[PDB]
Amino acid sequence: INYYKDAASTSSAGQSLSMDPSKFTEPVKDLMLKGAPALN
Amino acid sequence: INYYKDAASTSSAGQSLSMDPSKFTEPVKDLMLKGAPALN
Amino acid sequence: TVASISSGPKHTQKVPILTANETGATMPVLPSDSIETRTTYMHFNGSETDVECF
Amino acid sequence: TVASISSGPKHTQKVPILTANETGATMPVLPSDSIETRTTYMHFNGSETDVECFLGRAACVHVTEIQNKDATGIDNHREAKLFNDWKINLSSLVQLRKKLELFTYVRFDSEYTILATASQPDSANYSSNLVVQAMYVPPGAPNPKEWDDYTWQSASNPSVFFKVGDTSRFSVPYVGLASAYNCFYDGYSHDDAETQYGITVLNHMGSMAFRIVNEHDEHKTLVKIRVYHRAKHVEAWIPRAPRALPYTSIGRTNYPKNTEPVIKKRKGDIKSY
Amino acid sequence: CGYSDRVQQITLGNSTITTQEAANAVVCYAEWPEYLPDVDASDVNKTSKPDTSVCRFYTLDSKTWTTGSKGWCWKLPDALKDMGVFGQNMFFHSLGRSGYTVHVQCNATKFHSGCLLVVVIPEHQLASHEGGNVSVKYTFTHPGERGIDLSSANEVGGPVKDVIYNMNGTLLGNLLIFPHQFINLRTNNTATIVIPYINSVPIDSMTRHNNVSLMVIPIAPLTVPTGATPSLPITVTIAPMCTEFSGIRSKSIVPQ
Amino acid sequence: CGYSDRVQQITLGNSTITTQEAANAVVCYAEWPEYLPDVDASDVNKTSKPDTSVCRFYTLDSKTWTTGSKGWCWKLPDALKDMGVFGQNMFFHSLGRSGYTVHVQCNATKFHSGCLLVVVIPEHQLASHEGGNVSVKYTFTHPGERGIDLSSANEVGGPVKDVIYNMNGTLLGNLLIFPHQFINLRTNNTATIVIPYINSVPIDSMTRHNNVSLMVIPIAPLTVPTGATPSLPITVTIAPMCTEFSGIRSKSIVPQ
Amino acid sequence: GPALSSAKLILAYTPPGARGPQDRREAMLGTHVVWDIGLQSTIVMTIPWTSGVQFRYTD
Repeated sequence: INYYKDAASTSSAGQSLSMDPSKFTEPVKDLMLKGAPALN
Repeated sequence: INYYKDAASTSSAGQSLSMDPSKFTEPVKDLMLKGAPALN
Repeated sequence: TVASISSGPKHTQKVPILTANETGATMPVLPSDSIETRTTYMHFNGSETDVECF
Repeated sequence: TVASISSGPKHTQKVPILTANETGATMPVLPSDSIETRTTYMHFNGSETDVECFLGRAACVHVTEIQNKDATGIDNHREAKLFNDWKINLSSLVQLRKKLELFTYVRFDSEYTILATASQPDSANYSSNLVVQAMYVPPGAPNPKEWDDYTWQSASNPSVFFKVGDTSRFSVPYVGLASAYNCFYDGYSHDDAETQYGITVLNHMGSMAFRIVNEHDEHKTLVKIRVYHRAKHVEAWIPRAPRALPYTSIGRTNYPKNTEPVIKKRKGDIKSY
Repeated sequence: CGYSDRVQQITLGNSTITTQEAANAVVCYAEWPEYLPDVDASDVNKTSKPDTSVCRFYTLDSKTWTTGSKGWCWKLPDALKDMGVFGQNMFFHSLGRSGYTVHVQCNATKFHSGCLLVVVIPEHQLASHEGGNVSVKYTFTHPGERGIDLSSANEVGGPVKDVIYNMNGTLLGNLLIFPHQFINLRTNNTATIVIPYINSVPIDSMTRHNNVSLMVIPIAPLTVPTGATPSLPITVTIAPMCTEFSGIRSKSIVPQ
Repeated sequence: CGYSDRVQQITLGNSTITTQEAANAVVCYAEWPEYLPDVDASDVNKTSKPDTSVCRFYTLDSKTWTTGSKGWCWKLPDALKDMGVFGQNMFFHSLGRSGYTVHVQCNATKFHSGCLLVVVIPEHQLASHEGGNVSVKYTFTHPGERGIDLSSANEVGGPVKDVIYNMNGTLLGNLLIFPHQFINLRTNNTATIVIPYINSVPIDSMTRHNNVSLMVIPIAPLTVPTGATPSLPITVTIAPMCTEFSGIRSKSIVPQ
Repeated sequence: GPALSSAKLILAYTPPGARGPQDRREAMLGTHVVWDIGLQSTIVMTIPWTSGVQFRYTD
């Protein structure tokens, strides 16, 4: 329960469970599957 | 009612009514009944 | 959440350990790709690694 | 719950009073097995005998003394008590250490209370309105070197600000790497002929560095910070024998030479009452 | 329907022990040893199970029980780290996991008197003889099949051998809280204690960390009949069970 | 659908080998190794399976391939009887059973020329150098990881090293009947041969009896380019598989 | 290196408890991955989690 009206008072959001490390680990145009030759 | 989100804040659990002193008093392989000869 | 999957001996043409970092991609190679691993669970959520807590 | 059942004269071949302790079992022989008992009830639950209450009451577990003064010209500050640090150990006070050692493994989230009191034995017209900064130091966190070090920012190190006399109250989830604290560790941290025995990763939880952040007044205020601890979410395993000899160190069961007897000698022979 | 509770037979691998005056075997904390389930594993390498090769009764050198013997103490798996392939599986890895089925043997006639205390003390961290803040040196707490004789002289780095204080500051009368059994020469001659893996972690080192410690402490002094030899042999036999190892490694290097 | 037949990966236990110019692996007689079924067992003791501890790639000391090298010969499981816990499981029993996944390694550039003959000869009983009715002494045929260098001088009790006669009286050109593979520096640099257990019995001794023998015989002489080192390293890596042992015994006593 | 070069390397991971490998025969006993340098210029050896305790200290 909040005691104030404006959003500056609300508490933190906790944790963002929506993870997606692909944008940083595999920022490649063509799809690369584990095991298959990276270049062919 | 809790005022905090993380489990470090909750109160104690009270009492664990689930008791089982057999593991400490009778940690024997074969079952021993009161009255019957312990060894035969 | 599963941490490491069960994997036995591997004799195949698919080599997940060989890649080319010239592409700039980090293949998510797991321990089950290089050795024989057992079934294990994470038992961890990562609440303290979020940017909101860090 | 029934305490004692009704039992009259017993003339049978089943002898519940005779057994063989060579088996290692403790037969739950009741008073109704040796005498004639009446129907009685327990009227008792045992809420205060639980490990959560036996080990889960706030108590003092460490203490130190420091000062807040004009620190000019004191090259070695920390060793001069311009700020003092204590390695977290539940084995420095004996009346709680014994209760904790009664078992081999204990898992608990902790509760800490840091008690500081202002005082001036020397000439001092008043007792300042201090604001004590209490800081948690995880393994690796820069063990501060001066009262004004680059650590007190506390960006990752937990900090709690509060005035002297009043106490902080922060909870700590179980910070062990195992499923419990190794109350007894019959093992070494690694294989070396010069390593320390028992005291290992399981023992070191970090340390608590005490100070004051207010700039100095005109006199030395020798502060004694007493630390109190309550155990929360207590779980115990592998009960052990009660502590008989006292301690000399933390985490070590080592005792002194020529220790004093613990058994109360009788006055007379074995037949005296 | 006629049987006996003192006649027991334990067959593990290719070893078989027989007894006719044994006491009800003690299962420490009513928990039989079991393989580490996947829901608790933290390491990633797969475990190897030398089920039949190492899970067998290994007989340790017998001890001489005299009228002045204080007791004996053994550490596990240290007591079996020089025994065949178990020692190699223990050294060549960084960690190990296995249960133990201890079997103490002490036979005598109906004229002898005495009582031995066979107790398993998990995490038996012993006390040093110098006090203050002295440590106990790895070279002593890990003897091997030799064990620790509580009647010998103390050496620099070996813990104190005051059997009264259990070598750790606890009284002898309080060791009964641990899983134990008495070998009463009039009633019992062989004790059996099935020891599971007891530790705060799913897996831990087996060379630097000994999970349990076996102790044989004579409570009642040995009173042999008139004209008999004032000595009785005590043979300790331990059999690993549910053994596991992870991370076959360059041999673990111990001193000597 | 795009892949390659020269890029292969073999993962056994905690060891992993990678190659990009390998030839189609040879499965000796199209029979993969399999555990001894009950319908053929003659011994009564139960077998122990150190699946993960011993079934891993053990890299043997590399050899130097010169313009005058005749070849090299290795005996199994002799070649791995001093390797970690496999050697102990091999000695401390009277018999053993296990397959082998041989992997020879010899890399070079596109300018070098030469061809190695990697062949597995089951029951390679070698010939003595003295003729008549002389025997070959156990001390030589069982070198260990050392192997037999066919270019060295003969010693009393070691078989003859005439690579032409395959050390047994058979011509080199006829060894191709056995499961083999050529390491052609222009086409292949790593050979792989999965060797199953080959013997007339369900189980036999593993210390006194070597089931198979690995040979690396250079057929075409090494012709290095002008100005290059006239030597190429040959690394042999063997991985046991489907290992079994029966009758844990007092250590097998070999000479030395 | 040059594309016309050939070389075989063995990356060996030694779990805790044993000293650092001083030779190749001692290194190859533990977790190792034989790297064949060819068209694939990069090798990816995942160091497996081999520990008794659930977590190790960063320091």
